Amino acid sequence: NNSGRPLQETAPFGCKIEVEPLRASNCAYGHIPISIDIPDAAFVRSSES
Amino acid sequence: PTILEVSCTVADCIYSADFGGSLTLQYKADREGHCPVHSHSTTAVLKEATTHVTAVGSITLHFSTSSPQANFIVSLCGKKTTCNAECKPPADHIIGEP
Repeated sequence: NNSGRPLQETAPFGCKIEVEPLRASNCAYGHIPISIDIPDAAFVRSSES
Repeated sequence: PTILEVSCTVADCIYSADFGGSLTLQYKADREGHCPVHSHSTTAVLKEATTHVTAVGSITLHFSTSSPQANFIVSLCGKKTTCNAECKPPADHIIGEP
């Protein structure tokens, strides 16, 4: 009767909340450091480009 | 072939064991034909050796150097232009080529 409001209506950063397993989805907060050793075959020579 | 005027523009060159430098040359030539290209600087060398020139045009050449700066003399069919750019340190510490 006195549950208040569920976290799905109260979590910040727009986190959607999914159960089974409990998790926060599509939340938008901070920055993600990313590094990517892209396959160098993907480049094209500066002279051919 | 002989060129009336030529210009150099080197971009984002990386000093490295590999041809990590790229530069663009622009030129005005009396005629089309295979001109030789060379780096007269003892500390820089171009991958390409010759290019088929055109009465006017521009060609991009790959080059390698140890010098952190691209202040090297380039020659196309004997004319010369002073290229110059601040080459950045190489991204990968180790490479499979001397």
